Amino acid sequence: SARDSVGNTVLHALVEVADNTVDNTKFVTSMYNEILILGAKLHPTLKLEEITNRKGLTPLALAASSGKIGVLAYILQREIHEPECRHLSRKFTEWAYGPVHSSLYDLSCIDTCEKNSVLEVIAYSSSETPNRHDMLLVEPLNRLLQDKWDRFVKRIFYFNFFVYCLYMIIFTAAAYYRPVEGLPPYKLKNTVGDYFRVTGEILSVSGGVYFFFRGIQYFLQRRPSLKSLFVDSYSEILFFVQSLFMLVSVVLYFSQRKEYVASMVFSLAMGWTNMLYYTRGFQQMGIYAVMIEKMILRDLCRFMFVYLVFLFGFSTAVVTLIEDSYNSLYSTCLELFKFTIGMGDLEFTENYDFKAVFIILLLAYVILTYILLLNMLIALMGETVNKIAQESKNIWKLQRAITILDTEKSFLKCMRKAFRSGKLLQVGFTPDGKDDYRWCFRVDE
Amino acid sequence: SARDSVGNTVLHALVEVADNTVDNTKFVTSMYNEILILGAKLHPTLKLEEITNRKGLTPLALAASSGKIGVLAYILQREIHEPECRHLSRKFTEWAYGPVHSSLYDLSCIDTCEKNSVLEVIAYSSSETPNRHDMLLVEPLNRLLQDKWDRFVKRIFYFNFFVYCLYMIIFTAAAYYRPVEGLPPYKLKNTVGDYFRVTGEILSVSGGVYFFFRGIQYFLQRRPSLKSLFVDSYSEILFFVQSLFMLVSVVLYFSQRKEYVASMVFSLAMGWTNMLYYTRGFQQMGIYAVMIEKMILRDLCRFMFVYLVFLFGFSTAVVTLIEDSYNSLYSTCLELFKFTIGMGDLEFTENYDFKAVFIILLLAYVILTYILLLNMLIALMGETVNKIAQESKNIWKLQRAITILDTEKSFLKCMRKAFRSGKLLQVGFTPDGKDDYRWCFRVDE
Amino acid sequence: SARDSVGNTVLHALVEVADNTVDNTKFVTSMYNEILILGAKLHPTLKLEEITNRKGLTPLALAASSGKIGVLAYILQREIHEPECRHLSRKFTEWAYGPVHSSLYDLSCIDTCEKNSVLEVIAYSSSETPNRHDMLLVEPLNRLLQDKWDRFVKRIFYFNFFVYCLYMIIFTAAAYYRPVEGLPPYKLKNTVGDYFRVTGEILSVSGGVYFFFRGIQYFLQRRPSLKSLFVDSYSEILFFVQSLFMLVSVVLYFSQRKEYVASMVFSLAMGWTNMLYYTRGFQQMGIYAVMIEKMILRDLCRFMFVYLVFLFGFSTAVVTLIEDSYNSLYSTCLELFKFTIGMGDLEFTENYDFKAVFIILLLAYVILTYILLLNMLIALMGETVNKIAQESKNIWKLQRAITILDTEKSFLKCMRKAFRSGKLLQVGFTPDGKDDYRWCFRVDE
Amino acid sequence: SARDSVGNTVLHALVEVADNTVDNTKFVTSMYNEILILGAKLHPTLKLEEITNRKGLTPLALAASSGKIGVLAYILQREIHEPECRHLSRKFTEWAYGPVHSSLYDLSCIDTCEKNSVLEVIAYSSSETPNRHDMLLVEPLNRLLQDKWDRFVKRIFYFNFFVYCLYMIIFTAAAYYRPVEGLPPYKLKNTVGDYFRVTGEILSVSGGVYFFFRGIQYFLQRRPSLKSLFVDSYSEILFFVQSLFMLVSVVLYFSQRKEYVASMVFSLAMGWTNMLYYTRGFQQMGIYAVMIEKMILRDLCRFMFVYLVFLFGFSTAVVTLIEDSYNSLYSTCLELFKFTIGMGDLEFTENYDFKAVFIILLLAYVILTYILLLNMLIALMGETVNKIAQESKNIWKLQRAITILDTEKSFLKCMRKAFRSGKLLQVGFTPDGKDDYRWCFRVDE
Ligand SMILES: C=C(C)[C@]12C[C@@H](C)[C@@]34O[C@](Cc5ccccc5)(O[C@@H]1[C@@H]3C=C(COC(=O)Cc1ccc(O)c(OC)c1)C[C@]1(O)C(=O)C(C)=C[C@@H]41)O2
Ligand SMILES: C=C(C)[C@]12C[C@@H](C)[C@@]34O[C@](Cc5ccccc5)(O[C@@H]1[C@@H]3C=C(COC(=O)Cc1ccc(O)c(OC)c1)C[C@]1(O)C(=O)C(C)=C[C@@H]41)O2
Ligand SMILES: C=C(C)[C@]12C[C@@H](C)[C@@]34O[C@](Cc5ccccc5)(O[C@@H]1[C@@H]3C=C(COC(=O)Cc1ccc(O)c(OC)c1)C[C@]1(O)C(=O)C(C)=C[C@@H]41)O2
Ligand SMILES: C=C(C)[C@]12C[C@@H](C)[C@@]34O[C@](Cc5ccccc5)(O[C@@H]1[C@@H]3C=C(COC(=O)Cc1ccc(O)c(OC)c1)C[C@]1(O)C(=O)C(C)=C[C@@H]41)O2
Repeated sequence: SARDSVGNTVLHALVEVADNTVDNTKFVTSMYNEILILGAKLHPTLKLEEITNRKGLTPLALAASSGKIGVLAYILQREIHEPECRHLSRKFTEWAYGPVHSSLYDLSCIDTCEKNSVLEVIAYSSSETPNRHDMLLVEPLNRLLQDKWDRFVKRIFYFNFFVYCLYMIIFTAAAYYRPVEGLPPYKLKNTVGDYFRVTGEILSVSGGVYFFFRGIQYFLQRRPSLKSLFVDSYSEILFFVQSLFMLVSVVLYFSQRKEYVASMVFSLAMGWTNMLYYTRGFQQMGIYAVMIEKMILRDLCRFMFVYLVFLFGFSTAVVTLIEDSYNSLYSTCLELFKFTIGMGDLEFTENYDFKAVFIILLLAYVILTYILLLNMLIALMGETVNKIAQESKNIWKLQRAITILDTEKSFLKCMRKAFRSGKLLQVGFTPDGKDDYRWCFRVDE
Repeated sequence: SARDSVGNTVLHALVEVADNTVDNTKFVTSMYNEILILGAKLHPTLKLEEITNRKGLTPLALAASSGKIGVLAYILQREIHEPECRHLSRKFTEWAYGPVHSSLYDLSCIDTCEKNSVLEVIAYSSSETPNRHDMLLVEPLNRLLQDKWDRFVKRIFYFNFFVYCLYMIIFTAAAYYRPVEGLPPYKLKNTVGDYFRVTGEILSVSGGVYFFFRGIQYFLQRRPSLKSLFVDSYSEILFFVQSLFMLVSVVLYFSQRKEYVASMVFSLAMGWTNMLYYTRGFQQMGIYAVMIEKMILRDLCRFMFVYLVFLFGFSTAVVTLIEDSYNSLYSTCLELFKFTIGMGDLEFTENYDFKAVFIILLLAYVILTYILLLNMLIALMGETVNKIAQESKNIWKLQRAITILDTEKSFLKCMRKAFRSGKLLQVGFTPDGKDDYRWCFRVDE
Repeated sequence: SARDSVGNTVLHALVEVADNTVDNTKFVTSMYNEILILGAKLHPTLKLEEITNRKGLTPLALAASSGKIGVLAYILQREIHEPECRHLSRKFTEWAYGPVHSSLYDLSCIDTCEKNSVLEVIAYSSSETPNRHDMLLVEPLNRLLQDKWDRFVKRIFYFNFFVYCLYMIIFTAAAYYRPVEGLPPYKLKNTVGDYFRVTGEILSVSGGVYFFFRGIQYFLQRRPSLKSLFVDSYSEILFFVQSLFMLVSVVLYFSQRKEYVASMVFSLAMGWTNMLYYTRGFQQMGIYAVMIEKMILRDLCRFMFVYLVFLFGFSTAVVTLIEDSYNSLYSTCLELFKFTIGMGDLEFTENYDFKAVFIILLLAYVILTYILLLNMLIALMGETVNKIAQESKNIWKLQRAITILDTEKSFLKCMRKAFRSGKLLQVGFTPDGKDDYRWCFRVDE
Repeated sequence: SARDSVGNTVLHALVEVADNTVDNTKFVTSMYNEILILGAKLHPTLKLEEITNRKGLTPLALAASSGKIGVLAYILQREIHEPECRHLSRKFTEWAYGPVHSSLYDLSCIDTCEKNSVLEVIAYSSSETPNRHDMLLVEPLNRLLQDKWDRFVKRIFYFNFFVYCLYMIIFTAAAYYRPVEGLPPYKLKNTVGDYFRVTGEILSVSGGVYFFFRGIQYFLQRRPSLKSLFVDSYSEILFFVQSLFMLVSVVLYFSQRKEYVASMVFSLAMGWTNMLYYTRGFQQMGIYAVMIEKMILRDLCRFMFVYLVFLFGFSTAVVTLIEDSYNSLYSTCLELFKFTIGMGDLEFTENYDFKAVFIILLLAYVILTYILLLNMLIALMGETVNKIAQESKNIWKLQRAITILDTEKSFLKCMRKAFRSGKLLQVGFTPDGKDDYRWCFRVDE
């Protein structure tokens, strides 16, 4: 039961030295196996893998968190059937048929840990985990998540998506049929239309408060950092910001400001786009939402900086050039923006001098932006998509895993009765003269 | 002549265990050689391949249907020239020249089977068959398809395409010169122009009925399932829907509804587009038609969901924002759609408050859809084509095979004289003192 | 001097059996060595390589023509320095330094053959020649083409390009300042402007006649076939068609038809775009002209068929739908075309019924063409360009070779004094007691 | 201390014969190591590496300049610990831990050489250097660049970028609020607004003069040639051109010309665009600036030639065709340009005859340019990016290196206190009884 200065034991050290190469994988797995067996023989009373570091991470949890696929895949699929060693086996084989094995896996601290489980550390990783997307392909995790999806989570997720659709329809109806008199709040009339509208407004604000508190719960439970605040937590941030716009709309509504509409429409717009959160977790249709997240966070910042540099530079040049209607910098910025959307006039004003200078500026602007910068954006998108589609293919599973964990955490029964299988003695051997059962889960493959 | 619970013999089991890898192919090949020789020696009177499974599939038909290209390539190119074994040979070599062999192939259950032939099961596969595109490159099948194409089917196909062109020209003329009086049906006038118009309408409806019954015949013969209804049968579904629009147009025409025009134009719009069906089967020009069938079935659903989520979200936000002409959600949806086609005004109304909110909403919509989502679609399509052009290169041949089989099934002569080859005694050895001929087919290659 | 049943020599058989694979290349090389040595020993009086096949091609010319790059590379780089074998060597080494060799090559039947040379057959190939792009990288051919380029051809080519630019400027000026009175021809006034205009017209027609006769000379010398008329001869066809439009313009001008303008502008348009012919042969800028040729001949036919099917189908549907401006099929075709160029109105007429049907037709047309068909075009172009840029990189050199051969064939001095090198005795050994000189060409590489 | 016929030492010859292949790397490395040791044994008093070639380049500086990455990596990472040989080692190992080494590097002639340092030659290369992108990843150079970045250069660079932002804001404000009276210069009024305006103008011209003299200093220090003037020096050329426009604006302003505005706006349009120079050196956002540089220098020339050939040809054809408002060639050129930006009318005039000819010309122009040429540009850009993204990844670091060297060279303190580390005796052994210290630099890696 040795420990290091950080508080971790030797098995954590074996995890850390991993780098997921073939020879490193062989070395680390062999050292893990041998040291664990030796620890069993010297101290059969005390298990090493139960020992956490100062961060409360077991070697399995550290291997999962740090993105070590060789180590995690070894540990989760570690079958030990030797004398005085079976009692630390992670999995077993009941039926040893040729094409198919009826393996049984111990799910201790993989679903329920009460500190942090393998699924929890994988799904709630910091996004720096190099193999988190492929880490769930490890047999017990893949089959466990698929089982939990089909068992109860699929229905709950579809119900939540349906309810969100109802919420957005109600919100859209309540906002669309908003009153057009001045100075809110608006007195209710006894007509049924006002009762339906105010019910819609109340449900809209109720959903806003729900998402607001859900966002707070997420941020408090996760405590993310600014450096990775948007790289992770993107969907939760968008839902939280939607709720923020809803609540600012409520404040302005009861503060007697027309500007409540200014907030409400944004929330409404955000609300509909937030339906893409529910498309993630579908392999067929979730690709676009993941790519939108990735491109907005990664690619849109640099492109928009360059594009705005071009647009502002040429807009300032043009608005300087003209003199007298379009003399504002805003109008010129909009006119130069129109070229991007294929609606630039290319002679939008005569009130100026030096025709050649003006047309040269506009031609250079459209060549640089419309013909060149946009096509360069397309080229970079083509390259990066060609590289990352294979990653999005697994971001599917990763988001489904997050969904499963969130559903288990809520669960709406005030209980954690979400276990799958196991009612009989599992191991058949202990260092003592007893037997143990640790939530055996069967995988036929 | 052992059998299993489904009724299938050991050869079907040898097919099922295949996975088209090199070592597996060698294993199944060797097992086939051993079991066939044993069948010859123990039961020369009993054929193994004639045995069908529960679904009426022979081992050859199962190998073809299940997409086991290695096993099928072995079986169709199986040359046996050993004592007391030649009688099970599938092919022979008459001329053993250096660069070229005059191979001779058996066509039993290749074109005529009376249950289901190799060409029938390959062509009418469920599209999940992993090797359907490349499976027809197996030498006897490729040569059979090319031979039957050049011999009879090429002329018949071009005639059918020409007749369909005549049908669409007649339909276009009859619809274009429709009368403009009220309340159909319209009385035939004695002028020759109206005689031609009514003849064109009659031929148009006649072709509609023809395609309607052809669609019914297809659905009854194939019995497609909902899960694979569109990935297979796409062209037949489109022709059937065209005919459905034509027949609804006829009903509305004789039901005294102007709305018949609404159906007729759709059928017309479908009919010309359905000419792309005839474009498939030409290696050069078919590439778009195939791609269209793919891009609609795979890419359009998800893209249109995301695009409509963005469009509806920002459209309902904008229509909420404006107040007073454009106040309907439909008009705002169209105005925001116009940005996609490069015709968005970006100031299409002044009737609102909070100009900053309105322009921010429109700019965000433009960036999310026009710049990001459309270019993302382009990126994904580029990646997809980069991956799938090599498969389209052969789905050309697959569609030509479907054309050949349909032409043979119709054949319009009240006969089944559609065999490919064979006029000479073939085998040279039987376990009895006789000889056999089984439609010998020559391949000089 | 062995021959086959057709009368071609065994060397021609060795060329024909080649397939440019490594083992085949080694086999044919060894057979060439053996047969050439045997020819030297048995019949030193008569050389094998001089004997032509039935088509009048030598084995070197056949190897070049048929695209057997390994055989040609072997032959042209064949150094033989053995007893009683030097006299048939193709090349030598004067300075055998480590990093560099001063190789010396025989140019027999490389530039001057009087039947067909290696450069002539490579440059004037059928475009199916698999290695024509890389075949000119064989050391003596690449060095000779570069030598001819730098020596005299580059100046002549740039002079011709400059003169063509002058011709097009003159043609543009003469056409731009055409008279606007009725019923040509136009009587000259004594003003200087008319004299300059008629001089420009005379030079324009003179250039037209020049290009007409050059096209005829090309077609007579090459005798291209319809199946490969455009895959080769594309630039010459375009120049010929330009000249045809010019001559039709002349006929209409003197036939008292205003329609001469209709022809002239087409020639003028072609006359400018044909400058891209001179762009080929420059590595930096010749990429676009090559790709325009390739895409028009390969990709534009099928894309335009599919696009016109969509456009015509939906245009006919829409023009059927509307009733009463825009009621012609031409106007509707133009309005639907405008969507492709980002200028579709999407409500271009109110004179119709069934708003939903009309807008559904237009939206479906937009999605099918503007969003899908154009993006599928882009995807296919991306794929094919990713595959063929490496071939364009060398068709640069191929077009330069064609330019060099054309310049030699003209040469503008009434002579053929276009030899590259050699003024000294070359071989040093003959089967007789003499010595020979065969245009030695030196390469320091 | 032997030399060759050029006067360069044997080590320069060893550098020249390198080609960065593995076997060549071993060959040259072994010969270099052995000859250096032999030089130590025979002439320990005189070092070989310090000796320059005719161009003033040491073998290290030549290896860096000529792009021989293997030789440079070996030399910079050359450790010798043998008797009478360790005194010429380039680096040492202080701590020989397993996963990490505390290497110690000698920086002689890496930052300061007084003829040519490694950083100077790499950063100020001619852009033909094949390995300049990856050459800075050699351990001591990468660590030096990162150290100098974090130590003092990062703050100085961000300060300069901030000051340039302030300069452009001041320039934009001064130009935007230019007076609108006639005939400059404009008399200064005593109102505060005009004092701020004239202060902004003075600061704008001051910055222009600063950038003018900085450009002159760059061109004098580098003395670039026309053939590589733009592939290198691109940013410096753009800053110089901005300053030239500013100074021409000053001359016209004091020359009593309104046309000063024509220059000033260009400088303004230049200046904002030149902010992209500062995006290089940030990995995330510097990709677009590098891509735009490469695109403009490589692809834009050929694309614009082909595009302008098409545009001018069809504009001349159309302007010839029309007759009577659009009759100028400029107006027709603009109308045909509008198709490129998605705003072509396709019936912009009726003043012609032969509508079919006019529309055919415009449709052909659209298909050739809008559909084919632009999408061809997209395809080529996609392929280009696919190949060159890996180059841009390191061009980031290369431009950061240029920034570091420029900051050290200017440094604005009248001092050169920009050394990294080293205050103790370094070598520990010399052929004499002495010891030496040469700016020992530590790398823990
Ligand atoms: C906090 C992030 C960074 C974000 C929040 C708002 C402001 C947002 O602008 C962005 C920045 C932006 C602004 C304008 C155009 C593009 C991007 O992108 C998102 C954010 C961008 C989106 C588009 O991305 C999505 O919401 C789709 C989505 C994909 C995957 C998901 O997991 C998801 O979870 C909800 C949502 C939609 C907006 O919320 C929206 O509808 C409005 C009016 C602006 C978009 O900021
Ligand atoms: C049943 C399928 C799914 C389909 C039937 C109709 C409604 C269709 O809309 C689609 C959905 C759609 C609607 C609007 C835009 C794009 C797609 O696509 C096809 C279908 C889509 C097509 C485009 O695809 C093709 O038919 C070309 C084609 C390619 C390959 C083939 O083998 C083929 O066989 C006929 C046809 C044309 C339409 O029939 C048409 O002309 C109209 C007005 C709508 C198109 O539904
Ligand atoms: C004979 C060929 C096939 C061709 C001849 C004419 C009709 C042409 O239309 C085409 C078909 C066409 C029509 C409309 C749009 C695109 C293509 O393409 C070329 C041909 C297409 C071209 C574009 O291709 C080029 O001429 C550039 C070029 C590239 C490489 C070359 O080696 C070259 O040699 C001259 C020319 C320009 C036109 O001649 C032109 O300017 C007009 C008015 C129509 C074009 O027919
Ligand atoms: C000397 C070069 C070749 C150049 C100088 C001027 C004329 C320039 O036109 C170009 C040619 C040109 C003209 C019109 C459209 C595109 C390109 O490109 C640049 C040059 C092109 C650019 C766009 O490229 C950039 O300057 C961004 C940039 C990227 C990377 C950098 O390291 C950088 O350093 C400042 C700048 C902007 C202009 O200076 C500009 O704002 C105007 C009005 C024309 C552009 O000439």
